[PDB]
Amino acid sequence: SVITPGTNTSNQVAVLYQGVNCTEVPVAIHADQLTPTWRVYSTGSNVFQ
Amino acid sequence: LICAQKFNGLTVLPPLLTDEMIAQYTSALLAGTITSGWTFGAGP
Ligand SMILES: *[C@@H]1O[C@H](CO)[C@@H](O)[C@H](O)[C@H]1NC(C)=O
Ligand SMILES: *[C@@H]1O[C@H](CO)[C@@H](O)[C@H](O)[C@H]1NC(C)=O
Repeated sequence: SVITPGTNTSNQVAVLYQGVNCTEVPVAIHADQLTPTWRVYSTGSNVFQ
Repeated sequence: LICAQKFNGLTVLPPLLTDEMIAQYTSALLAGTITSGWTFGAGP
């Protein structure tokens, strides 16, 4: 699920992989491992379990 | 079990209001009723 303030405000968004202890597999997404692409956020701005 | 639903896409979304905050709301209601009568439910 994608957390967004609604285009209008800003195109900056944050995503939430529901129901996964993401401290292991999604925080360690390799090249194009995460579903929505943009592998630049492998660490991202912040990963908050 | 709850995990058994997590094999085939039957994800369970946790409630937004955790039981702790529900208890906090209930304690607030109880304190308001005890120390304020019914006035707090109709203004200050
Ligand atoms: C939405 O976009 C319009 C046009 O760009 C702008 O005038 C308005 O302030 C924006 N509102 C918000 C909440 O971003
Ligand atoms: C989530 O992953 C971390 C790192 O492997 C681990 O320490 C923790 O126990 C895990 N929690 C659950 C609920 O699986």
